[PDB]
Amino acid sequence: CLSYETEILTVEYGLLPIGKIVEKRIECTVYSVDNNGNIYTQPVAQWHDRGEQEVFEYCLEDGSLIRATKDHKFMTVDGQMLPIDEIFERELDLMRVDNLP
Amino acid sequence: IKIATRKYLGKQNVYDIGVERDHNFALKNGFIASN
Repeated sequence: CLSYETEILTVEYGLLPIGKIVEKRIECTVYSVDNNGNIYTQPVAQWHDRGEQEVFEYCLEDGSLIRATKDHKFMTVDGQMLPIDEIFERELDLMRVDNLP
Repeated sequence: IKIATRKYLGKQNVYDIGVERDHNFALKNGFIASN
């Protein structure tokens, strides 16, 4: 689970805070990555207000911050989906697309 | 890209969105978040 302000890239609107997306049930199209690393687009098919949970702030090398729950999986450079806390503990590298749109 | 540090924030409102194909999506800088 991700904090309110974490921004998601939408085709129609650009970057939106997931909190706003969820709490307004915003229908929008987002970008996903392939089994083989191809980028494509698809619609959001579900919306979850999870309520309150324990959140950590993970500061990245580039100044980016991710505020999430420990278990929240992110894509590694090797293409695996691993909980961000384990990525942090194991000093693993996050995949970063750079060429989304 | 590496995660430099980690700090606790306490409880706060959190969220998830759903996607039907490859259950992931992109965030601001090109990070790929699950769900």
